[PDB]
Amino acid sequence: GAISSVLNDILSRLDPPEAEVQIDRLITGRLQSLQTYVTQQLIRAAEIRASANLAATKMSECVLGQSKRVDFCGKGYHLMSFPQSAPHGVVFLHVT
Amino acid sequence: VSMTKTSVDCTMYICGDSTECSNLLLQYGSFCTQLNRALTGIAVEQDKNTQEVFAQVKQIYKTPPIKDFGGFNFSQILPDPSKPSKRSPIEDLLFNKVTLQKFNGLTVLPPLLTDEMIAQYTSALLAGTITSGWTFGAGPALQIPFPMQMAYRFNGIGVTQNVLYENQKLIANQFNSAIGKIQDSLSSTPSALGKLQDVVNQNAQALNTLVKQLSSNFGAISSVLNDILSRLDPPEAEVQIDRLITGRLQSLQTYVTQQLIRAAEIRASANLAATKMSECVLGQSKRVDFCGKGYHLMSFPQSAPHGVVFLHVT
Amino acid sequence: VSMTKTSVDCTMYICGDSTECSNLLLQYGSFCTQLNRALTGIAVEQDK
Amino acid sequence: AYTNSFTRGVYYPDKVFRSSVLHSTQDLFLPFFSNVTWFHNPVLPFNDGVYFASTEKSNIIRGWIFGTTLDSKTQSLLIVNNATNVVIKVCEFQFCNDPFLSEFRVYSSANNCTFEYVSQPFLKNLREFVFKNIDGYFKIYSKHTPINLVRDLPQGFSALEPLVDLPIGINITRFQTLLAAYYVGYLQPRTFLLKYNENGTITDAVDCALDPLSETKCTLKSFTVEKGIYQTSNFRVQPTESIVRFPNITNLCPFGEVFNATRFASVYAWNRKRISNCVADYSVLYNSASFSTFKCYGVSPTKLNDLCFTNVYADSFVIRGDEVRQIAPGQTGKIADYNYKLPDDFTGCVIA
Amino acid sequence: LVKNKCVNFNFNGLTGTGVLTESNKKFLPFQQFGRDIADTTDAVRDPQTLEILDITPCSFGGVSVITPGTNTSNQVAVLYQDVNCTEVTGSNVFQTRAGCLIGAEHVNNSYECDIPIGAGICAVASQSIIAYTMSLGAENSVAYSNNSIAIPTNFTISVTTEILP
Amino acid sequence: LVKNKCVNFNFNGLTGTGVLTESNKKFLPFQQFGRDIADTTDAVRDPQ
Amino acid sequence: VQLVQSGAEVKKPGSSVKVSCKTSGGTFNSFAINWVRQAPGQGPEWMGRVIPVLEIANYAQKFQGRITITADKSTSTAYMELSSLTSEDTAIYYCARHHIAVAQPYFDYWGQGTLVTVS
Amino acid sequence: QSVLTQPPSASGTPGQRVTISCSGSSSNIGSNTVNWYQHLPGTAPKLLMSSDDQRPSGVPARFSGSKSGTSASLAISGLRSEDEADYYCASWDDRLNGVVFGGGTKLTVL
Ligand SMILES: *[C@@H]1O[C@H](CO[C@@H]2O[C@@H](C)[C@@H](O)[C@@H](O)[C@@H]2O)[C@@H](O[C@@H]2O[C@H](CO)[C@@H](O[C@@H]3O[C@H](CO)[C@@H](O)[C@H](O)[C@@H]3O)[C@H](O)[C@H]2NC(C)=O)[C@H](O)[C@H]1NC(C)=O
Ligand SMILES: *[C@@H]1O[C@H](CO)[C@@H](O[C@@H]2O[C@H](CO)[C@@H](O)[C@H](O)[C@H]2NC(C)=O)[C@H](O)[C@H]1NC(C)=O
Ligand SMILES: *[C@@H]1O[C@H](CO)[C@@H](O[C@@H]2O[C@H](CO)[C@@H](O)[C@H](O)[C@H]2NC(C)=O)[C@H](O)[C@H]1NC(C)=O
Ligand SMILES: *[C@@H]1O[C@H](CO)[C@@H](O[C@@H]2O[C@H](CO)[C@@H](O)[C@H](O)[C@H]2NC(C)=O)[C@H](O)[C@H]1NC(C)=O
Ligand SMILES: *[C@@H]1O[C@H](CO)[C@@H](O[C@@H]2O[C@H](CO)[C@@H](O)[C@H](O)[C@H]2NC(C)=O)[C@H](O)[C@H]1NC(C)=O
Ligand SMILES: *[C@@H]1O[C@H](CO)[C@@H](O)[C@H](O)[C@H]1NC(C)=O
Ligand SMILES: *[C@@H]1O[C@H](CO)[C@@H](O)[C@H](O)[C@H]1NC(C)=O
Ligand SMILES: *[C@@H]1O[C@H](CO)[C@@H](O)[C@H](O)[C@H]1NC(C)=O
Ligand SMILES: *[C@@H]1O[C@H](CO)[C@@H](O)[C@H](O)[C@H]1NC(C)=O
Ligand SMILES: *[C@@H]1O[C@H](CO)[C@@H](O)[C@H](O)[C@H]1NC(C)=O
Repeated sequence: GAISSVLNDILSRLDPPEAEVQIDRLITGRLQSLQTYVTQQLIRAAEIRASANLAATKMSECVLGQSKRVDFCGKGYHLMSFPQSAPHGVVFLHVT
Repeated sequence: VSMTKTSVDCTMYICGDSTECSNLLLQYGSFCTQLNRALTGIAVEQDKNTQEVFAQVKQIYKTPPIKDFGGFNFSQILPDPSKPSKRSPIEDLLFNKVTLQKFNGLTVLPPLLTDEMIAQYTSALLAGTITSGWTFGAGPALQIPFPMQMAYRFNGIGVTQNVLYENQKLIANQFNSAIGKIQDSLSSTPSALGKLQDVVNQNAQALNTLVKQLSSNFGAISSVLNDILSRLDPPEAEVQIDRLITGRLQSLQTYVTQQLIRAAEIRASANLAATKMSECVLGQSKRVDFCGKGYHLMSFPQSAPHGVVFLHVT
Repeated sequence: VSMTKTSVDCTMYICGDSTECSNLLLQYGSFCTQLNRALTGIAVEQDK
Repeated sequence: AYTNSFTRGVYYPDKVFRSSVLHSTQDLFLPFFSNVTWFHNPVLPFNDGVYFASTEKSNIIRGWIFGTTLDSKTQSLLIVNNATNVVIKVCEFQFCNDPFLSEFRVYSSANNCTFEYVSQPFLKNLREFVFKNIDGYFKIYSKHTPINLVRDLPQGFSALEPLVDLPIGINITRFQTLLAAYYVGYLQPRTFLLKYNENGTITDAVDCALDPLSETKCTLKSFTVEKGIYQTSNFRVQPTESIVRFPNITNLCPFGEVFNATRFASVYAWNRKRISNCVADYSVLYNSASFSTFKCYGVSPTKLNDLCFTNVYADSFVIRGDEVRQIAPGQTGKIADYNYKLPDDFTGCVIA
Repeated sequence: LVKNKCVNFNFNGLTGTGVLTESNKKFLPFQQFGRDIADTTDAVRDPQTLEILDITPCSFGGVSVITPGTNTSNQVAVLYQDVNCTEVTGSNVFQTRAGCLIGAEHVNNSYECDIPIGAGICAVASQSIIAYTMSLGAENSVAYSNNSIAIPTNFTISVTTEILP
Repeated sequence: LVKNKCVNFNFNGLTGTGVLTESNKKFLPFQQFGRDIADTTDAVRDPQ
Repeated sequence: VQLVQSGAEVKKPGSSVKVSCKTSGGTFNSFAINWVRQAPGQGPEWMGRVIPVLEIANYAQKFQGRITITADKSTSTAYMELSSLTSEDTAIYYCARHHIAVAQPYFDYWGQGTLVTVS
Repeated sequence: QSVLTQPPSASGTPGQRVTISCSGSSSNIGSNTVNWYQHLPGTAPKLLMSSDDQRPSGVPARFSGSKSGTSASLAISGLRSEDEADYYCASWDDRLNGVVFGGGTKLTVL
């Protein structure tokens, strides 16, 4: 709603008593946009954390031992697994 | 397991069928598109939950026509061919105990899997467990007599199989009596299904508040958009219009945020249901109190509106 | 396992003991009732 | 006579350099496979923009005329051309009925003229022009290309560069050509997907909304679309007819009996007459020049003729000297505090 | 006044758009108009003739495009979500509970689901786009008896991959 | 004009702060400034 | 979809030959049809195209009034006939389709081709 | 004669990369895009490369194209036996008001 998005161009043409009203609209608009970005990041971080906890449980109960609980370490009767790294993740090779 | 797939169009909601307001809305950038992504995201995720929990069998199994199961009575959980819909008596009772307009920009999408298909998947799982034990989970279905199957499940909890054969008649009578009691309890004790009724109530309350917010003024001379636009000249109306746009946009943003958190709790429950199904229905769990109190023997799944019901035998 | 069960009254916080402000607050509808409901919900599950 | 307008008529929308990117933009472009009127001249509408084009072998076409009435009653563009000095003079020239300027014509008896600018000259050679008027700027885009033994639009794609951005700021409503074939087309608001290669010189374009397959292509910004379901637009039914319903009543309100009263009341004891069950025609009071000021609060003065009210009261009194301005909502002073006080949410107008 | 069509009406300054139809709501002599839970008109009383006209918003909805893929054909089907076929490529029209589907031919025999549409219906084969009820998998039965057991005589070793962020 | 230091410049009404260096981007004769992805000025053409 | 052409033809110089290229149902309207040949020991050459929904045709400048391309909507078949056949006209003829909402032509799917021999 | 000139023959070794070129004039290549087609005798050709920097849907990540000035080139990585075919470059011509095709090259894998 401001006359221009560039803060220096409006401040350079309007007098202080009226420029404060126009600037207040830009301050309020940009601050509300920043709050939305932060909120969505807090929810998205919680999803990755739940996934990371599951990965730690599989590694301990599949790579280091042998799991008797069905379908936790792939289809079939579990024998062994091999971890491999990948960008931002881990890949498991399950032998059944 | 799931909740209703709602979707709201920000533009029709905020600036209903008025071009004059829409031109001002375009000055707010991407607000009308980051919200459409979030609501679309939840609707798609609801179908993944149902598919992972029920679609665990590659083939449709069928029970034999002769119910020679050694004296065991399963007539209360198998489908009744005489009904217009192949549901069992207990699950039919659940659909008769839980009870569940045209707006502007508010629509409700239907689920991908109809109730008929969900009922058909549970029949396949129950018929499989009776005729082949756990072998159909690992690979091909290998038939085994049902009394011999039950002898192995006793062996799994440290009781030698010789206990079963001499007491086979006593065990069968106790199982049939225990099953008969279950229907009377669900038909007579209310609140038993409160865990499923609560999800429906919470979603209905959120939509009622969102619609009611359209009657608020937020400081403008009038709550109805057409009467302010119809009396004031464009050069003066922009201030009165700006108040309504800001107030309605803030209300919609609150609704979307509450749904993202609420969707996460149901997802955790759906993941637990899939874990229980794999380690309780398809196999036998040694995990204490994971599949009910007592030493677990075997389980039966049953469908319900927006959920699943497990009968644990201990 | 748990955290402190706090609760905030939306009307006393925003407007306090002043009737003049309350009449303006009524123009925003249910914003307070929606906040009191949310805080009650969390406080109850902490005991479960 | 008609011919089919080929893939011609694409121009650079913004003077901004871009590289290796597919950019989707909305502006007034000439629709593909449109007709365009062929002439072998009469006055044609200008509407929102013209894709003027002509082919020739010599310099027979020498100018253009733009305006509204072309009778010195409004300002009119007279962009005209000659062998080496193109002259633009937007002034209220009085033009003849059929201008055909070895001597001079139609631009005779120019009372006064307000603008002159000089540029380098414009005109087997095909000459394309685009004329658009945006927020007070007459923009001309053009490109010259070697045509061959073809008797129509030469097929293929070529983008048009900008040439002038003259700040004239007039309407322009109608157009006419001067002295013999032309391709007049009209622009419409359509969205195009524009492909910039790497130095920025548009290499391809896809016209969206042409067909269902083309809409999916623009939405994904790709020339190949993978298997699936895509959401591309929103259907909305438009209304078919308007219905106006009003109460059955022909009585006229006695506005003459309030404004022309023999004696008005004092401000300390003002009169309040109630007017009801009548038709109030306010257009005479609005147009009447006898009022010194006419400030309306609450409603705009020109739509008050359509709206309806349950009752109206006319409070008439005389005030002399200063403070006359104090009759307004939320005002302070001796008059507003002790004589006549208006409510905070008063909806109406004060005339004096 | 014209009935049963989406019109932009003006009743003594009250404006809006909708279909005007007959109603059976018995207004009492003292009330003139009723309003919804939202600040908008649900029904109204006509002037001059004193009658009750119902206002129902005219139909609208999203448009989705069904396409098979650049490896097969340029024929496509368009789905109009939550709208009836009794209002507007124009080949065949099939009414479903997901909306009105235009361009796909209905084939009675079922197959495995490929492109999901919704409400149990999925949808290139036999030179045309087809729509059908999805199959849940191959039907088979196990030879159950009270004195027969099957024992496997051989085995195979398989490898699977699980990816987690 | 001062090169290789962050300076507060004004080119024909386009304002900003940054370090000015030479570039090898061949602009077409009619274009004056180029912008990268997400609306940000990356280069500008000097007058004179 | 697919494009199906007529069988091989054997003709005498001085005669006329007509070759058709039958397509699917939706391949008309918003689609053009192009004709391409390939002489033995030579590169491919373009001839012309027709837009069925507009019934407007274009021809190569080298074929001065010798080629005419027509199409009908009722049967959904396009036709090519060439006059004054000579020895150097022996080649393999293709029919290929174009999408109409693209400025610069790019052939997507090609037919199997037909062989015309002259002697 | 074909307006666009291409080398009649080209060869490459298995496992390595090979470059093919297509040269024209300012009237066709310098003002318009190029397209690359793969042809096998007895079968219909296919679209490998469209709008001279844009890859189609089907072909896998390996074939890459580039255009510079009046010359264009195609790069093949991970060369394998089935790549044996003919390759053609084509582009619109403004002067002839029609499409012009290249002469074609035989690629041979040793
Ligand atoms: C974008 O522009 C660059 C810059 O080149 C300059 O601008 C162009 C618009 C043309 O007018 C060019 O003539 C002009 O120099 C182009 O890069 C340049 O391409 C040319 C043409 O290939 C290169 O010149 C050639 O170089 C070879 C090898 O030395 C010589 O054998 C030739 O005789 C010829 O001189 C030139 O080196 C190159 N500039 C570099 C690499 O810095 C670019 O091609 C153009 N983009 C296009 C056309 O898509
Ligand atoms: C009050 O009196 C004035 C003056 O007589 C009336 O206005 C005149 O109306 C006649 C008839 O339309 C015109 O011919 C005159 O030119 C008008 N004169 C002026 C000065 O307005 C007016 O109609 C009367 N009634 C009101 C003002 O309500
Ligand atoms: C169990 O299955 C395996 C694999 O299916 C059989 O091994 C194959 O035996 C045949 C006959 O000697 C060989 O030609 C194959 O090469 C073997 N497969 C492999 C992977 O080596 C095995 O014979 C089967 N067991 C029995 C008892 O027949
Ligand atoms: C801007 O004006 C200056 C001063 O008139 C021009 O300066 C000349 O630049 C040329 C460049 O080739 C030099 O050869 C001359 O010696 C300079 N001085 C004079 C007096 O001509 C400058 O060229 C102008 N810039 C532009 C872009 O026109
Ligand atoms: C277009 O090119 C080929 C030609 O059909 C497609 O190949 C098929 O792709 C599907 C989906 O991946 C596979 O299930 C088939 O097995 C493939 N068939 C063959 C013969 O390769 C290709 O998929 C298409 N392009 C893309 C990007 O999918
Ligand atoms: C199982 O119990 C039901 C209960 O009524 C009975 O009708 C049925 O005959 C029983 N089945 C067998 C095989 O005894
Ligand atoms: C020209 O327009 C008319 C009607 O506007 C219609 O026939 C078609 O759009 C065009 N005609 C031709 C022959 O292209
Ligand atoms: C073009 O018109 C201008 C304006 O009068 C004139 O000065 C000039 O001589 C003309 N040029 C020619 C070549 O006639
Ligand atoms: C000429 O003078 C008139 C005064 O009658 C004025 O209105 C006009 O703006 C002036 N300029 C032109 C170009 O007519
Ligand atoms: C308008 O005129 C009709 C005459 O048929 C009359 O019945 C009706 O009551 C009138 N409307 C009024 C008085 O509001």
